Amino acid sequence: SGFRKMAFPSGKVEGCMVQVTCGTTTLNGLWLDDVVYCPRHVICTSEDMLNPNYEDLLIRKSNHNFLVQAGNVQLRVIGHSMQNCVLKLKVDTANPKTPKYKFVRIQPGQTFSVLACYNGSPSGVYQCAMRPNFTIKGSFLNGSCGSVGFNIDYDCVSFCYMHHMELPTGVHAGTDLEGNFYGPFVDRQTAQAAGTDTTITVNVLAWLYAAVINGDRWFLNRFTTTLNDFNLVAMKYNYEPLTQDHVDILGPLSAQTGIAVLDMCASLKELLQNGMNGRTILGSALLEDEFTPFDVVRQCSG
Amino acid sequence: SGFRKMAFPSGKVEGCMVQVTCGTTTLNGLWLDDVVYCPRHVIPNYEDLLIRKSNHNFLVQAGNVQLRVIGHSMQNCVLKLKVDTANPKTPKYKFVRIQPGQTFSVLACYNGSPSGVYQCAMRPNFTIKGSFLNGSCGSVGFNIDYDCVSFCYMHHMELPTGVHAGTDLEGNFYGPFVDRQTAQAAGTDTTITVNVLAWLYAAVINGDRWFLNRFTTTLNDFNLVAMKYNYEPLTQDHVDILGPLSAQTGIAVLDMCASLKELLQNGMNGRTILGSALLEDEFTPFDVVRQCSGVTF
Ligand SMILES: O=C1N(c2cncc3ccccc23)CCC[C@]12CCOc1ccc(Cl)cc12
Ligand SMILES: O=C1N(c2cncc3ccccc23)CCC[C@]12CCOc1ccc(Cl)cc12
Ligand SMILES: [Cl-]
Ligand SMILES: [Cl-]
Repeated sequence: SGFRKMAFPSGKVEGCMVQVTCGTTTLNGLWLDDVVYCPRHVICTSEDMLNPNYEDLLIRKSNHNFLVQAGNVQLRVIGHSMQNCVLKLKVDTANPKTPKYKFVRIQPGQTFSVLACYNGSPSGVYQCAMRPNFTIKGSFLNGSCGSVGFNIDYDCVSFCYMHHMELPTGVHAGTDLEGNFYGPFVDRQTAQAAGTDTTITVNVLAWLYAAVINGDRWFLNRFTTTLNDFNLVAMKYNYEPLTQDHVDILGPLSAQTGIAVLDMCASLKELLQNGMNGRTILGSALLEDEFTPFDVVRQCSG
Repeated sequence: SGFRKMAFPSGKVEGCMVQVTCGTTTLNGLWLDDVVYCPRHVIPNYEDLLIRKSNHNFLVQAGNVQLRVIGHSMQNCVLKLKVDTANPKTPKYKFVRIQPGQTFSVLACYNGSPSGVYQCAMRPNFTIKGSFLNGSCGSVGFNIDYDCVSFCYMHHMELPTGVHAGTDLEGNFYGPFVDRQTAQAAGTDTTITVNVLAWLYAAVINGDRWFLNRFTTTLNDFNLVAMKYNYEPLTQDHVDILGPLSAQTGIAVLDMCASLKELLQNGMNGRTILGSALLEDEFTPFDVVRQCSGVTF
């Protein structure tokens, strides 16, 4: 019993964190096999952050300009290439702590763990979700660039995010491990703004199922709804549309609790109209949207 | 920017998690040097039950390798299984007993394998509001200081309200609990006041100031109000501990106490603090400073 925001154990990722210094800029790198991955903005100077030409800046660099430190050992950079917004620094040593890994690009609503690092050293681990506006509400200070987002599947680390930027609203933007940004963001200091954020509906429903599995039933009602009527109500509360894929994904939780998806949707509609009335669901006075249907099943059943 | 419930990096502890099987019971053990620590309920008169066991009854598995048990002893509610091999991954560690209101990270394990890490606090009623299923016994709570892991908790049981109870690494239970199936209940819980104040400072540091007011209060008047809302008494030690946060934000502790008094008597009124409609009490003043300054391990 109990429902907590749970991160994946970070050990497999801690053994990959290195410090990358280029000139005055110091950030974190991900050392996998003989390659160190890091944000390409590590090459940027003061005069070139508004409109940097990364291809131009990188051609002027040599391998010895990149200082890579793994613990108290300096790694030797023997090559460098750029792949979208990520810099790939070929090094002379393969990381002995390299785990079984994959590079995966995630979709909004998906959750992951973040190992926040500064100077190549892990300082904390927390759970995040890719917001529908492609930002993440992280906990990042200056020096955390290159910190990674991941999930673990048996013994395989799926790297899904690398931190690059903080927007003016205090939210965060970054890329997958192939350097492709999530969202319409660019690694430039030009005026950028996070779009209006919306609640991840399928995740709120999964969390209501988690509450039912944990004994909470106060929010349940005798009503059902059509998928279209639910979406018409949901859109007015800035909730993401619920698709047939979402309904299908919620199937196992619906079978386990005996509450049809559209039946739980009618509970959510009521909660949106009424609020909680001094009550909590799983120790929260707000509807939690950073637990996916897959997280709920994993935490509740195994 | 940003404030998250953050756990310590779990790597140093992952390298210590092993599976302990005794008869039909399978749970987790902590392998430090040549000793595996686990809840004694893996084997009630525990001296009588243990005397009937031999070293070969305890099957200890570290990954896909079986360790050989060469001795066994009991220390309070923890079983210490002496093994032939010292854990090469043994980090710099201490066994520390924590106080209510202190926070720590839990590495939830099943079958000796880590499945998740989460941050939690030792409630004033000595329970933890964890997330544990059957098979998680022996999962540990810890803090990291520099390169030293301070082991502070080992999971033993779930109370009927879904909250959890356990021991320090010396086998002494937190709270008035016993490791036996009998009538046990978590006592009435209270809010960790110093932690709520630290979290209000974290909100100020992050730009959230709506709850601030011009008022101040005496420590005694604040304590009279706090007692009425099932909040722990705030001591001069707590006020002193909140000193650096008070200096950083320019808001005196008793000034922040007057904000908390108004939040208690009036509510949030549709507003939130750090994305929460409730007053969060599982961040200590040290956690807030650590997160709002980026201390690494
Ligand atoms: O966001 C950025 N940084 C930060 C990243 N994460 C958390 C931060 C918390 C406080 C201060 C800065 C933070 C550090 C690197 C540079 C920068 C500065 C702003 O201009 C840009 C524009 C684009 C890009 Cl890709 C990066 C940046
Ligand atoms: O609590 C217990 N278990 C559990 C521990 N943590 C999370 C659990 C989630 C669901 C089910 C059981 C859980 C494991 C088995 C032993 C047990 C069962 C109840 O009787 C007692 C009495 C005392 C002690 Cl020390 C342990 C137990
Ligand atoms: Cl995805
Ligand atoms: Cl302090």
